[PDB]
Amino acid sequence: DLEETGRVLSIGDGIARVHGLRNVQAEEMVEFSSGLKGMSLNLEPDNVGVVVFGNDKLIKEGDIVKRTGAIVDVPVGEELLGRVVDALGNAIDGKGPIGSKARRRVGLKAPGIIPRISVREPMQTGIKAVDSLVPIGRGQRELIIGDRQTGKTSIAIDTIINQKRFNDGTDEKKKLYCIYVAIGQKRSTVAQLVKRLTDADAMKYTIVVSATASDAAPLQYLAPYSGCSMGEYFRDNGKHALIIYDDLSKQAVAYRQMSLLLRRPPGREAYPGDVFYLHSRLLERAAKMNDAFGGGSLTALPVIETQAGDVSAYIPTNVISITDGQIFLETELFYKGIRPAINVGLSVSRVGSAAQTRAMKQVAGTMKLELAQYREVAAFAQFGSDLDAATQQLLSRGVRLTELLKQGQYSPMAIEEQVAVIYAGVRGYLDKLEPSKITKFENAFLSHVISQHQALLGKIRTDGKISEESDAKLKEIVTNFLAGFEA
Amino acid sequence: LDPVQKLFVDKIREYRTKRQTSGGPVDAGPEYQQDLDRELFKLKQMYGKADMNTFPNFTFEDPKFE
Amino acid sequence: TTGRIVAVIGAVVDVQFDEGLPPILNALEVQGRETRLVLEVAQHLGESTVRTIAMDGTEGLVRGQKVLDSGAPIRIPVGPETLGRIMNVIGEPIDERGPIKTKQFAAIHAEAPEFVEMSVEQEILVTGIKVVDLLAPYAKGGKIGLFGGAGVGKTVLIMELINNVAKAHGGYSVFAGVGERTREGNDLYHEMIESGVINLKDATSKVALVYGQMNEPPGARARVALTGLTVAEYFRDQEGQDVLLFIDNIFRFTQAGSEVSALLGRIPSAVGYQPTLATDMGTMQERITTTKKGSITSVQAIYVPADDLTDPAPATTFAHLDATTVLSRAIAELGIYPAVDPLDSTSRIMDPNIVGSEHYDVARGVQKILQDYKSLQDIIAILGMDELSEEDKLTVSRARKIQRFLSQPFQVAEVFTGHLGKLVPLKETIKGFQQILAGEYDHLPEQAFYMVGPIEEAVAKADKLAE
Amino acid sequence: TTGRIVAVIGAVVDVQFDEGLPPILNALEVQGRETRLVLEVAQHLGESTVRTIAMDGTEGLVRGQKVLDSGAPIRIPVGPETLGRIMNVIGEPIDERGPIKTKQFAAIHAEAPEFVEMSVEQEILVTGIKVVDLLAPYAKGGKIGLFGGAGVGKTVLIMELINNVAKAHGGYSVFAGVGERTREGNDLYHEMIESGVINLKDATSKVALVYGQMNEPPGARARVALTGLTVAEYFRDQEGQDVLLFIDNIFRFTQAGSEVSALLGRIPSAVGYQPTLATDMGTMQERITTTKKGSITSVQAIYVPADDLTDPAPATTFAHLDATTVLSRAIAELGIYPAVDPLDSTSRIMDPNIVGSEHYDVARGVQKILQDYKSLQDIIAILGMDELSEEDKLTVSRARKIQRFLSQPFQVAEVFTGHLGKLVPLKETIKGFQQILAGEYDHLPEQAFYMVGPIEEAVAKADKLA
Amino acid sequence: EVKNRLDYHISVQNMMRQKEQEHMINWVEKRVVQSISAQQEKETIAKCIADLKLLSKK
Amino acid sequence: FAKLVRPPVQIYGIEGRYATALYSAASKQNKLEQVEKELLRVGQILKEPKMAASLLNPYVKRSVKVKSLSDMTAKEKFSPLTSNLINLLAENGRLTNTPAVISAFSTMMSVHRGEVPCTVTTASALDETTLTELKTVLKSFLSKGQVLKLEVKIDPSIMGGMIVRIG
Repeated sequence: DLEETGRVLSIGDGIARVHGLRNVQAEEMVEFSSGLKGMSLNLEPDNVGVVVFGNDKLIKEGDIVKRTGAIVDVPVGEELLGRVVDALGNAIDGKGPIGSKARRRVGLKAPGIIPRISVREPMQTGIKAVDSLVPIGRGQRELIIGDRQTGKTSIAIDTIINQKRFNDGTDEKKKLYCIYVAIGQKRSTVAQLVKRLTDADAMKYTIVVSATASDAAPLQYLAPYSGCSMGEYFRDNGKHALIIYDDLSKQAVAYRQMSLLLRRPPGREAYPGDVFYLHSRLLERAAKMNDAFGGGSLTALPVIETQAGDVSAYIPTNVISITDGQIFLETELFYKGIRPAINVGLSVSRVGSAAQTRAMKQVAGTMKLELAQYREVAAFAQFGSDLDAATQQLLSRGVRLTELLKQGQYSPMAIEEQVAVIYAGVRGYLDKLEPSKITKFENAFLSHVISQHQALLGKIRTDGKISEESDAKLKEIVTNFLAGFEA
Repeated sequence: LDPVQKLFVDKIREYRTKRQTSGGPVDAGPEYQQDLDRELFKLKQMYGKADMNTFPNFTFEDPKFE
Repeated sequence: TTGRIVAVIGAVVDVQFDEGLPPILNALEVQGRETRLVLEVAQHLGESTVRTIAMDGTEGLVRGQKVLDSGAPIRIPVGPETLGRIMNVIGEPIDERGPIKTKQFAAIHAEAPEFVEMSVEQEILVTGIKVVDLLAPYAKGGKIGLFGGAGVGKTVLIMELINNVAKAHGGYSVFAGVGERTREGNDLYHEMIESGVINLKDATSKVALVYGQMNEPPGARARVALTGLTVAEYFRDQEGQDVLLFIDNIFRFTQAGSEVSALLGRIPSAVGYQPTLATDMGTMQERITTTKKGSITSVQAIYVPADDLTDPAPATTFAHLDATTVLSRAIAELGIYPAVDPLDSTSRIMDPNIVGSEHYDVARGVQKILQDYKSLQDIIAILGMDELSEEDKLTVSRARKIQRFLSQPFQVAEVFTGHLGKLVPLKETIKGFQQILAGEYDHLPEQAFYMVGPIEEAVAKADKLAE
Repeated sequence: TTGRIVAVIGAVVDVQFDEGLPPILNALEVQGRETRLVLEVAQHLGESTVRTIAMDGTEGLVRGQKVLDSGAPIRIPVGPETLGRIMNVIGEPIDERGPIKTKQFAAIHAEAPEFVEMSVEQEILVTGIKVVDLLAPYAKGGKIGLFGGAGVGKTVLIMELINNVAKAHGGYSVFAGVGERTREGNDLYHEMIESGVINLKDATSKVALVYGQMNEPPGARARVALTGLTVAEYFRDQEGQDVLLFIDNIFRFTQAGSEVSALLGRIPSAVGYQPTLATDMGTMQERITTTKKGSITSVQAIYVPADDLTDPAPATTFAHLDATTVLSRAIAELGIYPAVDPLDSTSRIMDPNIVGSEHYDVARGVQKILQDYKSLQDIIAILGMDELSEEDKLTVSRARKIQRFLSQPFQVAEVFTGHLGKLVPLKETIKGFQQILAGEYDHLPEQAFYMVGPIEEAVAKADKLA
Repeated sequence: EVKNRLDYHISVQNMMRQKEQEHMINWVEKRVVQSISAQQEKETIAKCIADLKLLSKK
Repeated sequence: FAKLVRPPVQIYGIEGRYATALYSAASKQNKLEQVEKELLRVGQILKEPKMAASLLNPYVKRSVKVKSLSDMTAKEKFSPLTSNLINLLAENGRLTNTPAVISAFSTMMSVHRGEVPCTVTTASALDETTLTELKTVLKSFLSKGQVLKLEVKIDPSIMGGMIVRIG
């Protein structure tokens, strides 16, 4: 055949004015002379502006443009879990052909109202600060914001790793498919990263969609959408999928770029405007769905890595307006050594309670406050030096909690454990301790509660809540054990 | 291994034409041999080095006591 | 008439019509189009090509695909059944509850009432929220802007208002959720249902829901605006009705406009905009009000990006407004809820006359003190519980209480807060703050006024705060 | 195939070859251009016209003139005979020891090796600098990118680094002078002559120079990067080597790209950039790394435009960086050398475990201390001192020592320093600051930590005073 | 410490079979494909499939 | 207004917006082919070099664009109510753009009621029909000898590169 074939009307720069194919379906994935796909994104009447998917040095002009005649699909499956692919589903891991050889349109629309359901599942990350201060739900789309490797990713890692146990738990409500859409994260970055997940083999329920820095832009752009169909799939199949889009920031960069090369605009900040829309449509596809959809979820953890905390920054403003909070991670703290380095004032979950255990809620509620207040006397009068004696204690309390909300570099947890140390501080047994040693207290304390109070924990774990047993034991434990920790 | 019979006649017999000889499997190919020798030593360098056709038996130790 | 899609360059769909070219705005029905892909003629581009806007998304449109012009703008199911129902832009449901079979269809253009249809001087709609009424003594059937981001429970706030008032309310409501998260609409859905403010036994629950979410392409979002609009005009004019028109969020409509301006051949203006931003709102905004045919109380949640307002768009908005809510994040951040930007949440209709002086003046004192207080505040943000004088301390402290008195908890987001909210009828309030102005008792801590009902409750809370 | 000069707008050479259009990237040799005028095809514009780039002079280019396609993309000699040679971009000398002749030529545009032979992890290289090693423990074969202002002692530093390292090196080194000054290359030349590790009894020197100077047209500057890569990938992978690849300065490459963008008819992105800027990054950067096939320790001088880093170009760069080396002009201004902004300079392997977390931790206290101390600076800036808090007063002083302690004069550039510079191995470093953490000096003259290597000597430097 | 051994030997032979497979593929294809073209009947097969286009394109 | 007509060819825009005018203007009255074979003779009595620059001189100065074919080929009866549109083209400076109007017009004007293809590994399969792949089987009835492996070749490529492409 060569009749719904076309000749490359002009090419250079991977911007193919495409002669022919004049019956072309909009957004048809097209098929190359170079084999390759392209997208007939632009139907101009006299050409098809074809975004060339991948390298074009190969390419030359008048070259035959073939329909693929397909609007893009991506292979879909759970056989993406334990696979590093590029978005077309190409093993770059060298793990060979994916079990995911079902395919699914990468665009599949976002849920209905009734189809959706609100969240009320928690979820967690193994990070005290997180689960406490940003208790996690399921079916999300909420902003992760922070700058790069610091183990920026650590944050995510401990979460993914944290889901391991949950994947060692059951339900899609413990078990979780993690989807790491890596947008523009170099081969190295990934190389390393993947290397980690694998090591944690939290990878097992986990897709790593790997779009490294090298990759062509639409591809990278696409990578999430690719993921998107797959995660909705999981969602609709009851599966609760977690996508970490790290990051759309880069995605935009590509997307505009692509646009520009198509001469398709550079809106505010050089990005054309429906990149919001881009994502909106993308992200609405992340939801916690009702049971007709298996109840599943696609929890979206979009990531934006900020340049200098630039957030009124278009895409960030945009994103903010979709997201239901942002989790700001704070650098100064980092330098202080405080990793996680948060500013939780600038981390918000409007959501709050749908996202958590009672256990935590009970100890944390107050804690948030105790720090808040602590901060406040650092702040009204922008001095860490005090304004009232009461608070000279309270500040101690705050300070203690400060030691506690940290999270070890390369370390997740689970909720009862988390609560364990938290209760200890919240209900205070360690302001009768120096703040640096609090964490130290935990090492022992934790290894103790793990040892002993796995029983007790058995209860807390059971209740999702601190119970009378647990508590009663706790009050006692903490005091006694603490007493043992010290003396 | 795969299909089309006239083309594959050209190739599938050529799968095994290579295998249908085994001292230089209709070509081991001197280049294949050379780069093989390169990568096989270089691989060895990239590996751990304690000979791969020998058993690493045990060792013994004695820890700090005061 | 007939066209072929000759070029699809995004959702600006250029359809070249044989001859057969109808007016701008005209709804075209794309044929062979999997769904009703209504194209609104945007331009007669010249040579019987129109630039049209898809309100749907393109996905596989064959080059040439056939369009048979629907020949007039979008006429859509309207009528009362849209009440208690979620309609999409195209007047069809998205409640997914059968059809919203009307009688009346409407082109979702409509226009600005005449001068004579204007009612010249408006009358307060009260909210029973101290801060709200006080600073913004809202007007029945006016244009209310809520500038506001999200975060604070932006939506929560509006909702909460809706909850207190739109429930209480005598008339109808129209809700157009523009560029709004389907999910929240989902929760909300279930809620409205829950509340019976969507009764599912009433398609006149009290409210027609119009949703034109963010996952919609602009064409849908833009036009959902008209949709909601057309509908409320039905209830006011046709149904007499005191309609409440809830918009979340008009910005996103507008934004949808700005986002489009480029493809639309309109220059990204200042800030990128549609340079037609002003009419886009304006003529439109003019379509919603209190005439002598009733009231459309037009409640606009307004994203103002990063809540900047010096950005023209809000600047314009004010012109249309009659009540402005700029909610101040600072206040929110102070945990103060009402988290309003109080001295930027007004309703112009404030007077010792109109709002009574009691109020008014109290406000003038208040606005003033806050202005002043702030000044001293300027010392404290870095300079605390004494860089300064102590009469001044009183006022300062008074402010700290007052502040807490500004805080009225939420009667819905008690779920997160634990705080039941209160709704505080006006007299108890005015008098309340007026007592604070009288500086009642103060050995007290200053949270005594925090998140209570009227001032008594602060007292109630006070005794209680003394354990 | 032949082309007609159809339009010359500078070294953006619009060529119509009507003799078919060989690849985008097909390298062209211009006819009537005796002096080898390479154009690389950039676009198949249509009309059998390509937009090509001359990298070079556009003398006597009659519009029509015949251009003969080189029939492949740009290929260059690669071979050991390049070391100790200053090769230009074009595979030719600028060693001017006759042609840099090699066995094999390579097309210089190439693939970014696949993930799996890429070693996924790496190990901190030691630079012999406290400040570096401690604070931003860069990795062998990593891409370390030296952000640094204009001539900010960076150039000095890199040379010093060469000095510290290249010598010691087991594999070999490459210097790719991207937009380098002819002068610096000169300087370097002599330094190298001098060093004699550009030994000329070696065209197999310890270091190969590839230079693509400023005076070249951008296309050349643009391309020197690929060229160099191609050689080095050859030494690393092919010659097994641990290559140290000194690139000074990729920015100038970047710039060369950007510079063309306009008159690539393109929208040159923000500030003029490239929309493809990123892909540009991938496309070189992803090619350079550490495989199992050796290491390319990739030293990128990165001019930080206007020391603007928020500047998307650098903004991107960090991502690519195994080691991000941020030189603090601010510090530099304090005359300080090591002049770093180390609270900006990182190594991902700066993360406890990896590097010996003590080592790190000792750093964490410092990093903190300084940072808090940094925090104070607005307050202090007005307020100075006397209503603050004591502990801070201590830190201030301590920080002040620490600050000084990072400072180390230049060993090479005694010509620059006057001083003899210093070199510090780990222990004195770890300890050094740690000692300051112990505040053992808090009655010892604070500035005395300035321009020192070992803390011992610094202690000494306090002492002679008292 | 033992195993790395064994594993190398395998991994070598696996890599060696692929570097046979590539050298095979290139050489085998580069040998036995040049001569083929003496079939005018590969274009009778072009013909054949083309009658199964010209026919079997309905 | 006008009325859109297009007998195959057919460009739309940039001379193709133009060709589609005289396409309805010549096809109305059906002086179309009378003006084709007109415009064909004129395609080369124009294009020449007794003039390289005396029937397509645009400028050395304007005078040519005042009239030089409003007056030198309105010096010809050739084009006698379609020589008004050449006079437009002469004034309106597009006088070097005619080759694609006439190519559009004649690959228009033959193939003006005709169909050209070219499948895989044929290349002169480039004709003027009203039905297809009954006709291109008639080109395999030139002789099926000579076709679908040369001119443009199943040798490297279709067939030959596809077994390389699996890898």
